[PDB]
Amino acid sequence: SEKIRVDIWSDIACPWCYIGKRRFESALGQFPQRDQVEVVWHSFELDPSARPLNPIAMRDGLAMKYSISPAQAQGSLDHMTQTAAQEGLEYHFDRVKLANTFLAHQLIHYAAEQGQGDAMKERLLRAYMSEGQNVNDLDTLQKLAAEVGLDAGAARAALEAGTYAQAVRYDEAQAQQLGITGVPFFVLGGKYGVSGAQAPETLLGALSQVWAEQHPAPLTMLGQDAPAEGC
Repeated sequence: SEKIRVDIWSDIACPWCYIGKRRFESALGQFPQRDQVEVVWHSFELDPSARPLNPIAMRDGLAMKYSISPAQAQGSLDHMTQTAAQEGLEYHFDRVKLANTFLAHQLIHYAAEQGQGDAMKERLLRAYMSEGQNVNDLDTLQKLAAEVGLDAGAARAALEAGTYAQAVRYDEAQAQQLGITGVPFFVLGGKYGVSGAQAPETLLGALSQVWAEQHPAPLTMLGQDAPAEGC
């Protein structure tokens, strides 16, 4: 259709996803046919059974998850912080609120129907990673929606009603069916997979490949046209 679809699975709570988003955006900016690219965000939860708000420090949450020392958990946080800084991202992990992200993914689904999925995903990533906001908190979500330019009242109502809950679950089931067990995860043209926060060069190469495959060089035609059948 001369369009390239890029489906990206991601969690708001995953620091590699925000890094991955920037790296993809860098690829996209270098891609000549970038206007033909359609980006769709899909919901993914690192921990769908996470309590509404877990009060512990992100470092301790990480140390528990990966069974490591606090010093090593910190080293890991520091690595992600340094890496993010290279993408123009200023993380503040010391302020992170370890919230269940189900309602936040629902908001992105709401936003997407208004054509603002990416701006909503972006806002929520910054709120979580940099601004110490609780993305499980309805007032907070309502505020973030407003800042994205959405109908704040209607967004809140959609959230309170659970309108997009089942769509989020379907996104997550679709990831499982695809063998997607980690994020960020990129799907291009519904055909190619790219796992993790890959370099811009890798993602640019993927876009180019798919574009090239969907635009073979014209054939040189030989002879007359003989009996054939079309649609």
